Amino acid sequence: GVNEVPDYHEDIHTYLREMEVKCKPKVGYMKKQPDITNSMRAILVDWLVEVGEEYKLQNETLHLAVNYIDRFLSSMSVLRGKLQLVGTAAMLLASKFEEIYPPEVAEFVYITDDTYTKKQVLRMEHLVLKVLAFDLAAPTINQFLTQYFLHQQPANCKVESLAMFLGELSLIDADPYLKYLPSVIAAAAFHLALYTVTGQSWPESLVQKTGYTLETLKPCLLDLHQTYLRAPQHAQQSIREKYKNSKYHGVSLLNPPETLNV
Amino acid sequence: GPGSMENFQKVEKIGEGTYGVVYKARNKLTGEVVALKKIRLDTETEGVPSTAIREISLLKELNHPNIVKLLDVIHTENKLYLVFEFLHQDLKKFMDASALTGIPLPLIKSYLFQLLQGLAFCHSHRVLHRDLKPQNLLINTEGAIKLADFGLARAFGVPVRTYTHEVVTLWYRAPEILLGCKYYSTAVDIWSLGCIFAEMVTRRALFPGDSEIDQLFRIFRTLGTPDEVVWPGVTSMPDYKPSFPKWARQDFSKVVPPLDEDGRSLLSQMLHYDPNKRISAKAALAHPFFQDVTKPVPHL
Ligand SMILES: COc1cc(Br)ccc1CC(=O)O
Ligand SMILES: COc1cc(Br)ccc1CC(=O)O
Ligand SMILES: COc1cc(Br)ccc1CC(=O)O
Ligand SMILES: COc1cc(Br)ccc1CC(=O)O
Ligand SMILES: COc1cc(Br)ccc1CC(=O)O
Ligand SMILES: COc1cc(Br)ccc1CC(=O)O
Repeated sequence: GVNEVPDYHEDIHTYLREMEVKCKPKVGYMKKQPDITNSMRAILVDWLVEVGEEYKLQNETLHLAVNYIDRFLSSMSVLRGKLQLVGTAAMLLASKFEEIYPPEVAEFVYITDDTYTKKQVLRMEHLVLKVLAFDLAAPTINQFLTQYFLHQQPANCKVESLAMFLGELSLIDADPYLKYLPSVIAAAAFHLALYTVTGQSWPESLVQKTGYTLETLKPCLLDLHQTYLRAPQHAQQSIREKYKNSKYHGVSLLNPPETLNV
Repeated sequence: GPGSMENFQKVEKIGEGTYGVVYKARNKLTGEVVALKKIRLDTETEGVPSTAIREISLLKELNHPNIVKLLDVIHTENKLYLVFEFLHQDLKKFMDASALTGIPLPLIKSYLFQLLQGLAFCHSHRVLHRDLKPQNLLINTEGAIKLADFGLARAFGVPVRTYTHEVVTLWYRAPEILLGCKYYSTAVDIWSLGCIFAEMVTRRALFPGDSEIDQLFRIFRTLGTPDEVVWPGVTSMPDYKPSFPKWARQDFSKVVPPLDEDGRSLLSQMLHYDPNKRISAKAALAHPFFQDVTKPVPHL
């Protein structure tokens, strides 16, 4: 019914496909960043995962923030001592965009262990707004995922949570996910989740909507499968800890499949 | 932001929201007449307001002849300036200037057709307006009407998640919001446009409640108190009460007497209780009511 906007879902999907390309970060920004690394960004994003669970933020908010950070770092060189200030202003802006009840600025200053002042956060907020030119309505993995979920027959909450979990893992590692569009990571996450839980595959109905086949998804699928296998060992663990919660059907406890047959 | 305040000449105040004032201004170099919205910053000491972040982000992406145009944004540390295209009046002031004249049917039909165009464009770009009312609809001398005041708008996902409950001016608020439904969708903007449609014909608000329960009661007394048959799930809704008086649906020709059969058909479908059965802006564009539609200039 109307909550799935039958008369607009196609128009919206098409429009998001266009926008994700305009909201895409530069795949090779870390090499041009003298003083920060993929590893530091991993720490930042993992932290943001924890900030979101402490303030009970939407996942969409987390994804937006990451988008803002990646786009910011695509044009703005940042010292490692300031990476957290960027991330905090990002999370503030995403919250104001997406949350019914955003945390106050004070709450954002608090989560930084007084590393930064309120004045610094608000000034960075302005800076990030300038750099993004107020272009904040960015498509996320989640926005694609929730549409793909409508093609399950029947709906499975384990599939849905597991797909969300995998999509979130991908936020952590610029290499290799900065090279893939949200719509494609969502597609890979959805197939991997579906395959893991029910043994089924990316459905023809989603081939009809996306134009994506297992063939076009294969590169991202191979990456995401490795990420899933190696996730217990990864230096960053906040997403796994989060996805133990029954809110998310404890999906981080599911075993990855050993092979994909793809 | 090719904008810079120096090139604007103030003309007169034209409006004030919570987050500032609007002035008619004139671009000294091009001649263009604009509306400048000043957003005051840190007046809450919380940075750039969420309303402004949403209005700018969404209005930058929404380029439609029936959606107000954000021409530029001036970003100063202490002040944010939004540069809009200027329109001479809102629909509330025109309906009030049209007191004892009425609005001619071709003009009502033109305005409703354009409103639905602008709204469909919003919904196709995953934007809910969530404050359609005559005050927020701008008209020009060429016969255009445009959705304005995106201060409560929101980018939605598919399917929708739970969003803010305190949405839509009361007289224009859909029953599903009044009943505290977990989810609401594009249908809430159509409800608003339905109320507006009726109001263009009569020049009086269709459901002028003075409280949430009075708003519902007035709706129920016009359209009948909804049951499981007309609206499955209604009796389970958070703020549904079994004790609700059960009013009969009055024949729809009595709700807006001067309206013709096509108009009544269209109106009925905009004010359908069940949000799933309520017509979409996209489908409404094809309704027979509009068969003979044109775009005349306003009569005043
Ligand atoms: C490396 O420094 C940090 C990085 C992050 Br992310 C969080 C916290 C700290 C320590 C601090 O901010 O006191
Ligand atoms: C605050 O800066 C902007 C805001 C808007 Br809206 C558009 C463009 C800019 C500068 C830029 O394009 O970098
Ligand atoms: C593969 O082509 C499309 C499929 C859909 Br659905 C939307 C947009 C495009 C153009 C593109 O994203 O390349
Ligand atoms: C509200 O005032 C203005 C409006 C515009 Br447009 C430009 C400059 C001013 C300053 C003043 O003369 O007060
Ligand atoms: C209340 O003042 C203004 C309102 C608008 Br709209 C534009 C410019 C001004 C001058 C100022 O920034 O004071
Ligand atoms: C009173 O506000 C306006 C008046 C005119 Br004319 C154009 C734009 C606006 C801003 C808005 O639509 O929010």
